[PDB]
Amino acid sequence: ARVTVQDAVEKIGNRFDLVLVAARRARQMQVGGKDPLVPEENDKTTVIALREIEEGLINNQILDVRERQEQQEQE
Amino acid sequence: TKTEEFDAIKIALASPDMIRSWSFGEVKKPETINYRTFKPERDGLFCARIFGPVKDYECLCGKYKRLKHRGVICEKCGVEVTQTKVRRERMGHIELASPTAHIWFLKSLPSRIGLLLDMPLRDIERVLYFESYVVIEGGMTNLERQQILTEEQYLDALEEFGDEFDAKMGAEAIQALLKSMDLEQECEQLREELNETNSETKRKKLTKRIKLLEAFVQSGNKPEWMILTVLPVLPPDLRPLVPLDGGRFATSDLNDLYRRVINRNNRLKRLLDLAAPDIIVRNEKRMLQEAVDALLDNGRRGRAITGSNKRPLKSLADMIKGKQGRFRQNLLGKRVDYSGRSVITVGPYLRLHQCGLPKKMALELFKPFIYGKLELRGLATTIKAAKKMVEREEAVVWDILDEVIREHPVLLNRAPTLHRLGIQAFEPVLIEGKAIQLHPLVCAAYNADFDGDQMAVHVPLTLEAQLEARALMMSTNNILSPANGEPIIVPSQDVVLGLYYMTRDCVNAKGEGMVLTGPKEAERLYRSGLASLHARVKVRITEYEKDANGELVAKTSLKDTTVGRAILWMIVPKGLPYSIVNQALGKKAISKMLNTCYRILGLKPTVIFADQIMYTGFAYAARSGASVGIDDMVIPEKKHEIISEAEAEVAEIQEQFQSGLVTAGERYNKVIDIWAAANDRVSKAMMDNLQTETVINRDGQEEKQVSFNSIYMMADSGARGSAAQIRQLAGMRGLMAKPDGSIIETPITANFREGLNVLQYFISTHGARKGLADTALKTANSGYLTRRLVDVAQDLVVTEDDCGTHEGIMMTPVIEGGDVKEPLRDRVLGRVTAEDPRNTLLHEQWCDLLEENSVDAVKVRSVVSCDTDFGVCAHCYGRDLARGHIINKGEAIGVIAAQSIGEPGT
Amino acid sequence: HARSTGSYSLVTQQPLGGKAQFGGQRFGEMEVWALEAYGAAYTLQEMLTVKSDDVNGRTKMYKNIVDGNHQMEPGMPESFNVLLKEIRSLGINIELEDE
Amino acid sequence: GGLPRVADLFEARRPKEPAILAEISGIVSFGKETKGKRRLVITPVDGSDPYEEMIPKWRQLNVFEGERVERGDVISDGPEAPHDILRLRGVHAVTRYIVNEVQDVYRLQGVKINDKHIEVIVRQMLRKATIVNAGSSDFLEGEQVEYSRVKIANRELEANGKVGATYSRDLLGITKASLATESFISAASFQETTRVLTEAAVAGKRDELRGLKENVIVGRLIPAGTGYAYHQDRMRRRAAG
DNA sequence: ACGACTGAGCCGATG
RNA sequence: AUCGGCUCA
Ligand SMILES: [Mg+2]
Ligand SMILES: [Zn+2]
Ligand SMILES: [Zn+2]
Repeated sequence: ARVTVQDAVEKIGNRFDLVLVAARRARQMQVGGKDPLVPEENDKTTVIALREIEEGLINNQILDVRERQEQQEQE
Repeated sequence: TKTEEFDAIKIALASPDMIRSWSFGEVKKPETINYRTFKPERDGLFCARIFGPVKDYECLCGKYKRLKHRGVICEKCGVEVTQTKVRRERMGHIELASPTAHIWFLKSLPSRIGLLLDMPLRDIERVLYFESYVVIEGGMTNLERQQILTEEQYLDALEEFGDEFDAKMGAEAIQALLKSMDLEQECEQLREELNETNSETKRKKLTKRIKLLEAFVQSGNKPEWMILTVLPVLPPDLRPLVPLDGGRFATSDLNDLYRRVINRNNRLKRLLDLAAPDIIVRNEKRMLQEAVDALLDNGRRGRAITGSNKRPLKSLADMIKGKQGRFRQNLLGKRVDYSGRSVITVGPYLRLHQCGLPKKMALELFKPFIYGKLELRGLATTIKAAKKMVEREEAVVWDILDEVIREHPVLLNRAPTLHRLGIQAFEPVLIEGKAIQLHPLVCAAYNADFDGDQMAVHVPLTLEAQLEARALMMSTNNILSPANGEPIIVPSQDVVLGLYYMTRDCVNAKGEGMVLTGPKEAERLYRSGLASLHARVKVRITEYEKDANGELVAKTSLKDTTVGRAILWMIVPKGLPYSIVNQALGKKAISKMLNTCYRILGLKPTVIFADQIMYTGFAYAARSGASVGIDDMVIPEKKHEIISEAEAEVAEIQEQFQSGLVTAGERYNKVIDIWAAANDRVSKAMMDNLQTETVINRDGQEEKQVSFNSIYMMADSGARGSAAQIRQLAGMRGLMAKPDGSIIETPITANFREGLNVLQYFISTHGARKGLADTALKTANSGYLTRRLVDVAQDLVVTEDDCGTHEGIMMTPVIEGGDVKEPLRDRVLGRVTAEDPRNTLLHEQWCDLLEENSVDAVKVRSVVSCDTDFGVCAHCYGRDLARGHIINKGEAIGVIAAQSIGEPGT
Repeated sequence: HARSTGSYSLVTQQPLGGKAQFGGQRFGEMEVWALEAYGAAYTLQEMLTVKSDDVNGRTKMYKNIVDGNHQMEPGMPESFNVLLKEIRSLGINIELEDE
Repeated sequence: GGLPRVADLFEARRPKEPAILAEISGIVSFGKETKGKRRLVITPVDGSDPYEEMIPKWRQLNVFEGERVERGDVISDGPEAPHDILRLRGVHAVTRYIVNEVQDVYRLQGVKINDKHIEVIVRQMLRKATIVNAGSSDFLEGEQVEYSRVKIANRELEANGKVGATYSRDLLGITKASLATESFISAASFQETTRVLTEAAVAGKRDELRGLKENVIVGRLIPAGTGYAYHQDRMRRRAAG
């Protein structure tokens, strides 16, 4: 996502929750490592959050359900 | 109370013990500094034993140093050893031996004392300024209350009955007056008093008293604190004590006031309990209280003080107002970091999202981006070691820069930001120089032009800042305009002429009767040098239409288009019909392609396609060998006839002037219509004697062909050159006005191909030196108009999921007798409905399907009619026209509204 | 001209034109109009704190772009702390309520 | 005027020579005469029999000696005034008067502004209504129209304080409805700060940080755009408690 | 009776 | 830093 993000906007729905679904995802892959799924084409953690929306992946439904997973692995 | 997650704010009056709390120690002495060495004196306006020391965890005298003694309450120097920043928050006070009439509660009309005591304003001065007495308590001397008496008489009041009768003097009178005027009393004396003698505008003040009393004790204030019993003083850092350059001392007007004030308060104290000659005193309760009605607010009573240069002294008051306080210092006058500035230049190689940032600039911005992504890659051991490799201009520096600018966008700003497109984001790349580069299409979106201009250049930091700069502010969302349903980024100027030159029709150029085997053979037949961009020929085309669902539609056909036209079909992105480019495309009909490209397909290929027009526009613009020759400034053939037959039509009516078939006064205007007849009698022996001028024919012999003239083509393409401009250039200049307006006896005959008469220049002088003096206040008044308008409709947001009632406002097409502009298809567009679907959108694809019924009589649920708490319900509004979709819960409706009046307010 | 870090004027903790560097660019209210129109929530937060004013957080954010964290961590700009201290000494009570 | 034409329209001040819209419908006839005048009579059959009005001295009229006049007629020529039509008809053609003057300025220059943009503000102008009957505080006064529905939709039901409050209409164009922001923060950024920050002291006014101008100053996030869903989670905890 | 553009440049002069 | 001076968008 350098040219135009039109595919990844309407996936989550609007352009404001393309921020706080990608800000949260741009945060998770910057701190404690975290997995690069769709080939890390050089790029940076900026695009990656959005790039996971361009290939049928990251959403708010997948960031508030999988944060319960890192609360079932540390017991 | 500890945690500082603030939620709400409340305001209230200034009690004595309250302001004392904020204060830590009285500002007893009125001293600044010992003009020997710069140390804030003992008990002076500056002092550490009150406000804290002059450094970090240190003192004045010099035993406690560096850090150790965290909050060690010293004495010899006198410092609670804390970090000096206390001098930005801590306060002192000045206890007045005489109560001092506060001003903001008094001379701010209609007086917060006046209609709180049932009184005017002139009065309260008299006793407080010092001439007369006033009565307080109800007893036995027949003087009741709030009575007024000039000195002399009072002798016979405490010499008749006496004992029960109060009446002191001064501001003090107003003090003790507010003490005993019970408020369970005053209140319930006006609810059965508005019973019959009401009247209709005599009761305009009787309702200004019911509000002010009711809202007072129920907040927990009570009115004793109106007049200032004790005076608060600011912290030392804020009022800046700073000795600049030349052993010389820099301080604003704050200090000059705070002092004198105390110089009287000390003359006062030493003359309250040291013999009180009460006439020599009225020199003091006056002059002291006359300087606090100068500190608090200088210019109110009547331009009281001046500086040392006959110009007013600024005050505590004007530290908020005067457009330049701490209110217009949190929004407007707000300096920002991580940015720069430079002059703007073209960039015809760029793709839309691309700016051309000055390498220099990028570097001195991204410093703390590079330092860290250098230490991480393993090229440096500290931040400072990198501070040398950067400045050394080491090569590896620029390496990291390319991968930092990779996936890290920018904000680009032009003042005035009349609306919101005045800022957009553009993904830059590197380009060396001092100069910044940009797109020539967004030229129009910005208030912009390449001639002597400048752009500040911010940088969005947090992951969010970047991505939301990409998600919203970016240029890629802003192809359609906010204010209306037209794209703002259109083929401006030059890009245009290329396409006209290209597409323009013909019958003879270089050979004809050709066919081609697709769009590819065409390009061969040009750049090599085997044909020209003309020649009407039947051409093979593989247009792919869209299926109902999509998209198994691959059509084939063979149609008539010129060499020029068809070349560009290459860049027309597969999914598009052909009849759009089939013609002599002016910017007018070029903007079509976009608008058609946008709604048939989408956003992702309109951007690619359109930017790729721009290149292809300039491509044949230059190649053309186009120019502005004095040949193509052609004059109408018989110009010196049309002026001449109408010049002797002046000499025929003046055979009738002083006599009588027309009178003396009306002369001025009878010929003005026949003058103005020739105005556009010649402009149609010009757009007819230059419109289709060719006549040199290859194919046997015929006449009709569009002109070879360079200028006209601009007026036919829409490059630049209005059908009024052209006249003035090589036709008729015509009618001008006066400073008043009345037109001149002889409008201009000549033009700018031929030479002007001195008179003829000297007249026009006005015409344009009025029309440009307007522009001295054009950018000024629009900005006053805009702001004002934004400030009413800014406290507003989108709110509910739905507002639900069948209601609205009429739309029935405009007919001013016989002249229409916008009827049904492009006015009622987007309006949300309420009858039959009802409660569904009327899209750009819809009032097509509501024109075919012979549609009449409409009512639509809109913004005024919004049964919606505080905001705009969204489902009872319309559409976000800065997009091709329904409006969304978020985009603040208000800001945009007033914004869209500033933009074309220019 | 350019800017990214340096010094600030004592009172309103903001840049000053003169020695060391030129004038740092200004952010107006008609400029903020644009930020108010776009969803520029987080951007407008940095502007007024970690670029100009904030005394404990503008520079304590500095080493979150160096350290490779990329984050806000703001608090309160002093221009308000001035406005508060002016109003208290102008002659008013005004303060912050909590949860 | 010319350019400040635009200004005057949203500003709200009466123009030069207005008309006389027959305020109430019925058997409208004239009576009496002095120099060149005729005292009008408009008595509705229902309860309010009283009603009389008069006119200046060069108006030529289009209702002669008893014709079917309704809620007014296009009587005397000239540019009409703002305030009365809002009082008379309602709020359906009063807005279209705000639109069908301002626009043609741009339609001679050549600009469109899809009309609903004028509404956003006109709603922010038309607001600040004046209520009829004695309900919770005084006859006339200044209170928001939708606050009068925190009143009218509120009073006519629960509790034990039975006095309904049907609304009436005033126009406060920009510099008038602007003044009446009960939020000292945004209030003092564009008016004479004195007149509010002193009436701030008197009554003990607050500002609970709901606004846009408001949130900005304090170094907080805006309740709009991306900051919308943030201020959906913080303002909801003032009721959950 | 009130209300006074949006950016930054350079010089100068006294609280 | 307030004021004064003058240019370019
Ligand atoms: Mg220009
Ligand atoms: Zn000491
Ligand atoms: Zn609605």
